[PDB]
Amino acid sequence: GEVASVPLTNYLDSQYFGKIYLGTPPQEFTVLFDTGSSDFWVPSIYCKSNACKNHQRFDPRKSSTFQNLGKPLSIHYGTGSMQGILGYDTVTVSNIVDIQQTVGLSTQEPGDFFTYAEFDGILGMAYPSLASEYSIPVFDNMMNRHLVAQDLFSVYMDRNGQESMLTLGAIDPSYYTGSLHWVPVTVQQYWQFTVDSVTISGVVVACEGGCQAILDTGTSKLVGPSSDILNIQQAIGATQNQYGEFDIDCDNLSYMPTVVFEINGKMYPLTPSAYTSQDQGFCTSGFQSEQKWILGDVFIREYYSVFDRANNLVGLAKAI
Repeated sequence: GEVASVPLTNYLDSQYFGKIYLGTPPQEFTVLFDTGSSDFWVPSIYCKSNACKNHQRFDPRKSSTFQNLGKPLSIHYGTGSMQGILGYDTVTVSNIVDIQQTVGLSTQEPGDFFTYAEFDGILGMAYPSLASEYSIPVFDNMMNRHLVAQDLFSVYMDRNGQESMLTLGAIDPSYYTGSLHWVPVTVQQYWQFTVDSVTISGVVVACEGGCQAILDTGTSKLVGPSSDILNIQQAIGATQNQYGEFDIDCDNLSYMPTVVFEINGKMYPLTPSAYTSQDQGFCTSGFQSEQKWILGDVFIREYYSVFDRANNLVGLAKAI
């Protein structure tokens, strides 16, 4: 039935958020479209935490379609925790109108994590297997009612960081170059699949063997097992800064190795410019350490990603 495009705005390569409207008449929120979770929630008026006061809060009093459902919601994103209550209301994402969509309305958001974040809420795009009890992921409702023309969505993130796009129910050949390589999903919870090897110059330095990796648009870095990451941090030239981090000499870029992920028989290199992030006069390393690899924005900025729920496939194509 439909195709929606949502322009994303980026809080400096760390979050990839967009506008959604909730309630009748609609109230506006900015949300993080999150392929590593499946729950949808926005702050409410019942939330008194400072983070809530520094953001948009849903006022059910002004919505003619709201309906409390009462069921609790606790989501523990390491970073910060969020407590709320489930309810129902209409959501609008571009032109696609998603009626009686369950949505979490925070009640407590303690801590600084959420205060300083640029989004108001999180909209979960992983499998229903991940979603909290009584919560129905937004794409699943869209799908279930033939609201999208195809049961796929597509992520374009711009490295030049200004025309980032989420496309619902469509693939756009103009944001990629070459062909799409379809990779099957091994475990349907996150968007998970099998990487064959991580090599530097024909030498395998991580994931010796095969390893599982998830495609998470809600993680900024490339995250891996710390043994494998440490070796990658030596290999590229990365040192630990006093702050507990890994820095790279910004003027050393030209000589640093390219890192290659071999996914289902194709190679997806990561150039130095691609895994090297520079803010102000200092440069930091893209790779971070936690068994499962998390291919964050570092990889998705380079590879236009299609998430296909009809077929349970990930499709990768080099980003433009």
